[PDB]
Amino acid sequence: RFMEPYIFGSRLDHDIIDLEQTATHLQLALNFTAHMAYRKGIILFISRNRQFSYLIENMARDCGEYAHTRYFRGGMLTNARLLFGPTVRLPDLIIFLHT
Amino acid sequence: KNVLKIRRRKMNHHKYRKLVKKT
Amino acid sequence: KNWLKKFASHARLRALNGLLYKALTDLLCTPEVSQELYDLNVELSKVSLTPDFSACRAYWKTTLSAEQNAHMEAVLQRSAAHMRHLLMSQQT
Amino acid sequence: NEDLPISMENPYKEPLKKCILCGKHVDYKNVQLLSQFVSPFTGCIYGRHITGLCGKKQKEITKAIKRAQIMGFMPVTYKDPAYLKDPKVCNIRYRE
Amino acid sequence: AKHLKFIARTVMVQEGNVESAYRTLNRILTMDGLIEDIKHRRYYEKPCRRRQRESYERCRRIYNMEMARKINFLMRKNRADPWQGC
Amino acid sequence: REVLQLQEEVKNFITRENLEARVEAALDSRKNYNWAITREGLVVRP
Amino acid sequence: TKFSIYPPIPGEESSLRWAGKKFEEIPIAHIKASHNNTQIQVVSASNEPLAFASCGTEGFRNAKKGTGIAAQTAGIAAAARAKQKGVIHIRVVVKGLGPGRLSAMHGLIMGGLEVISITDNTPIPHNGCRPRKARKL
Amino acid sequence: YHEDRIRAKFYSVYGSGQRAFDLFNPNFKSTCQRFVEKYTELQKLGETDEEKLFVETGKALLAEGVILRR
Amino acid sequence: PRYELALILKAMQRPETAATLKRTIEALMDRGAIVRDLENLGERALPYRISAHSQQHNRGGYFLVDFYAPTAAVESMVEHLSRDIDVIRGNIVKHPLTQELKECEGIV
RNA sequence: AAACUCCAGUUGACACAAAAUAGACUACGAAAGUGGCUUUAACAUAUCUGAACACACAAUAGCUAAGACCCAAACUGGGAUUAGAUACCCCACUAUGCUUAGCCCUAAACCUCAACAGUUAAAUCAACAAAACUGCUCGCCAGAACACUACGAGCCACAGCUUAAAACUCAAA
Ligand code: FES
Ligand SMILES: [K+]
Ligand SMILES: [Mg+2]
Ligand SMILES: [Mg+2]
Ligand SMILES: [Mg+2]
Ligand SMILES: [Mg+2]
Ligand SMILES: [Mg+2]
Ligand SMILES: [Mg+2]
Ligand SMILES: [Mg+2]
Ligand SMILES: [Mg+2]
Ligand SMILES: [Mg+2]
Repeated sequence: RFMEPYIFGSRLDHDIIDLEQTATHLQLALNFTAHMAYRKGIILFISRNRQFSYLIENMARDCGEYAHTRYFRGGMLTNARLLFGPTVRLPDLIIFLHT
Repeated sequence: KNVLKIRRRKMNHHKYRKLVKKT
Repeated sequence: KNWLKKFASHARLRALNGLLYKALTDLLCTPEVSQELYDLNVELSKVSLTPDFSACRAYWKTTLSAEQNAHMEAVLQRSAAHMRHLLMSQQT
Repeated sequence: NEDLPISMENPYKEPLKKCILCGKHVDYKNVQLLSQFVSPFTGCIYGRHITGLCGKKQKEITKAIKRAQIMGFMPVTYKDPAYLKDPKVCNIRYRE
Repeated sequence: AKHLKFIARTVMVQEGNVESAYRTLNRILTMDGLIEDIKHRRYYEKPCRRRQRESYERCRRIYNMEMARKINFLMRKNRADPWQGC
Repeated sequence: REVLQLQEEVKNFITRENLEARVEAALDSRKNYNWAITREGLVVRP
Repeated sequence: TKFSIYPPIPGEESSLRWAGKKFEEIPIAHIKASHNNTQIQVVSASNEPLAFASCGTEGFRNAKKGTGIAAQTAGIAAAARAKQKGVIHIRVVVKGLGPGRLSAMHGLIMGGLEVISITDNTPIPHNGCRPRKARKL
Repeated sequence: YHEDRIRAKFYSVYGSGQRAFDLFNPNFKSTCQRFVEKYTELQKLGETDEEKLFVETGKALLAEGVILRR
Repeated sequence: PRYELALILKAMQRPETAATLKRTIEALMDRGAIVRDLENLGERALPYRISAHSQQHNRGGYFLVDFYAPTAAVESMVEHLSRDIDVIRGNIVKHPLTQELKECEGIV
C-alpha cells in the first residue's frame, strides 16, 4: 500500500514505477550519500539477493566502503559492542539495494 | 463456556423433577 | 465450522479386534480407499487394540520381495487415516 | 500531454469461458443428449466436476433427466444401449 | 425389477480373464459411488451426522487441493542452486 | 407482430373438421427430438 | 473386432456365440453373498433351476459359513451339480458384498464352468426402508 | 492507449506475428506496430470508419509487401 | 396456458391407435382446449415395464399433443387419462417453448 | 445361543412407508424448516425502528380422536456375557416416526453476531472467537448461589408452559 504514491499505473496487471518521482528520490539519495562520503562516514551496503552478492561486494571494495550480502545474524547493529568489541564504530549510512 | 453452570442447571432440574414426582 | 482454521492448525477387546479385522479386510477388498492400495492386494493377519485403546495395530502379511514390501508399507502408511475415516463413517 | 494514459475498459479481455451446452435448449424428450451425462453401467447422474457443465445447465440436465425417467422416456438403472456409441463429453475413465 | 436384465452393472469377460473383469466391475462400482452407498446404508446415519460428514469431506477436499496447488507452484524453484557460494 | 404471427399460425391448428385427416397424417409421420453434443460444443443430428 | 465390455443387446444382432448359443440363452449363476452365508443357484435362460449350493448345505456351521473356503466349496458343488446337467458357459450375477463374493466364482471356475460375464445386482434402495440403528459396541 | 484497441483487433484477426519480438532494441517495430501507425495515418488523412480503416490498412500493408495471414 | 401432453399409448394396430388419438383430442376439445398440432414420436420399447389397467406393457407408442387450455382443464384431463384403458401413461407439462431461454455470459 | 424351518434361492404380481446419483451445488423461506415427478394457486411493504403478554407462526418429543403399517424403535420379553447387567451384543414386538381434525408451544430454536444506515480513517486491537468502528432505534443486563425455584397471574397445558422473587449464606463466582 505505501508504494502506491510512487506507482504511475498498472500495465496489464504489471505495476509501472513513475520514473519522474524516482529521479527526484534518487537525486536526494545520491546527494545524501555523496555528502556522507565527503565527511568520511562509514557506508555499509546490504542486500540478500544472492544473484548480486559478488557484484555488490566488488563495488564496496572498489569505493572503499563496506558490504554485508550474507546472512544477517541477530544483533549486529543493536548488539554491536558485544559482537565486535566495546570500541567498535557503527556505520554512519546504510544503503539497501534490496530491502 | 460455563459447563459448570449447565451441569448445575441439569442437577437442579433433575432434583426438582424428583421432588414433583414424589409429592 | 471454519474447517480452514482447524486443518491449518478383556472379552470386549477381543470382540473389537475381530470386528476391526473383518472391517479392514472388507475395506481392502475394493478400491474404496484407493486404486493403488487395491492393486497391491494387501492381506491382513490380525488386528490388535492396545489395552488402553490408544492405537490399533493391523498386522499385514509381507511378501518375499523387498521393494514390493517397501511400496506396500508406504501406501499403507499414507492410507491409514483414510481407512480410519471410512471405518467411522460407515458406523462400524 | 497527449501521451498520458486514457481511461478505458480492457480491450484484451478474453471472452468469458462457456460450457458446451451454453445457448442450447435442454429438453426432457432429448434422451440422446441426457444420456451423455449418466453412467453407462449404473445410470447415475454425473456431477459437474465430471460433466464440466455450469451450475445452471447442470440443474437443467438433472431436472430433465428426472422428468424423462419418471415419464417413461429414459431408463433409470442404466444408460440406454443405443446411446453407448455417442460422443464422450464426460471426464471419466474406467480403463474399460 | 421392472428393468431389462444383464445391461446394468454388467461386464463381459475377455479371453477367459475373469479376475480382470471382476476387478474392472469393482472399479466401476466404486467410481460410481455404489460401494460406499451400500456400505453406508447398512446402518442408519442420522441427518445431523450426515450433514457434518458431508461438510467435513467437502472442506477436506478443498484444503487438500489448495495445498497440492501451492506445493506444485513452489516446486518450480527446486532446482540446482545457480549462485552457489554467494 | 405477435398477433399477426398467431393469426397465421392458427390456420394450421387441429379442429373438429380436420381431426380425422390430421390424426391419419400424424400416424404416417415421425418426429425426432434426439440430438447429441460434442466436446467442441457442436450439435450432431441423427 | 474390438472387444466390447458391454453385454450384447437381445434386439441388436451380434456374432458372439458360445458353443453355438447366443448371450441371452446362456445359463445364469446367481450368487448371494451375505455376511454369514453364501448361496449359489444355477438356472437356465428360461429360469429352470439346475443346481443349488450354499455354505450351509456343504456342512459348514456358524462362523465357518462366512469364509472364503466355504464359498469356494459351495461354488465347486454347484458347478458339479450343474455340469451334471450340461452346463459349461455361465453368466454370473452377484448380489451383496459378503466374504464369498469372489470365492464363490473361484469355486465355480474350479468346478469346470466358464464365466462369460459378471453382473452386480446388489439391492441399492434410492432411500426406501430405514436401516437399523448403529451398534454401540 | 487508443492504439491498444487496434492492437487487440489485430491480435484477434491476424493473430500473433510469426516474427519474434526483440525487446532489447529500444526502437523495435513489430508488424502490429506498423499496422497501428498506418491505421493512425489513415485516420488522420481520411474518415473514421473502424472496419474500413482496418481493411484499407490491410490492403496498404499487403501492397508494401508484408505478409498477413488471417 | 400452453401445454404439451406426452402420451404413451398401448401398442395397437393403426385403427385402434387412430381411434384412441381421436378420443383423446376430442376430450381435450370438450374441456375447452385448442389443439395446435399432434406429433408422432414412434412405437418403441419402453425404458421399463409398465403395469397399467391390469396389463403389463414392454412396448408403446409415443405421441405429443400441443394445445392451449384453461388452467382448470388440466386436472380434469389427468383424471380422464387415468380412465382410458389404451393409455399406458399420460403426462401434461407446461410447453417447453413457453419457457424463456435466458442468455448466459459464461463461467464467472 | 436363541429365533424361523407356513424356511431359503430364481422368476412374476405387488404401498396411506422413504425419496440413491445430481449435491464437489449453496438455492428458497420471517424463523422453524425445505433436496422423487406433473399441474393449479403462490412467496407483504418505493422511508427505517417498533411487543414475554396484541395478531400470526414455531424442529424433535408429547396428549386427544379415527385410519394406514414396509421398515425403524423408547418400553417389554427371550438368548448370551458379567461378581452382578433392571446396559452395551443377537432375536421378537409395542407406544412413536405416517394421513386426517384438534391440542401442546419447548431446543446447543446458535452464525452462541438485535433491526436499518454509514466508514475503512485513526493507537487496528485486553484475550479468544468472526478485521475495527460510527449514527439511530427497540429489547435486555447491573457479584455468586438460593433459582429454568417459591408465591401471584395467564394459558385447551393438570408431574405442563410463560413471567419470576425474597429470606438464610459467602468473598468470591
Ligand atoms: S456457461 Fe452459460 S449456460 Fe452454462
Ligand atoms: K450451532
Ligand atoms: Mg416493522
Ligand atoms: Mg415489554
Ligand atoms: Mg410444534
Ligand atoms: Mg405426533
Ligand atoms: Mg436449527
Ligand atoms: Mg428488533
Ligand atoms: Mg424485541
Ligand atoms: Mg445475582
Ligand atoms: Mg416453573
